[PDB]
Amino acid sequence: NGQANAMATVQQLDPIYVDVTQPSTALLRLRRELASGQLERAGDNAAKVSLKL
Amino acid sequence: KVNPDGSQVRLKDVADVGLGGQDYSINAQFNGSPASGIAIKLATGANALD
Repeated sequence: NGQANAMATVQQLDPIYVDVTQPSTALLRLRRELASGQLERAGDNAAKVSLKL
Repeated sequence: KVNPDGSQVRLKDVADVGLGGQDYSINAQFNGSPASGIAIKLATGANALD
């Protein structure tokens, strides 16, 4: 009862999460550009674009 | 340095790469304007004007 190692595994493939990484320097640079530098905001059309395998 | 989740650090957020001089010890100018030069010595037993 309650052993660590599993005996089998089930998973769902529809949909699929994908988690990417981003350095914090680009995030703070985008924050300092988004409000005082080159002012820009796309909107809900900037929800998501595609990925590459 | 990378990690298996995909996170990475490269040679641009820890250093600034640039094309520069191999040595900064010697530099010269000519009448105030900055200019490099090459100084020729003569081999032993060689003639000068030729």
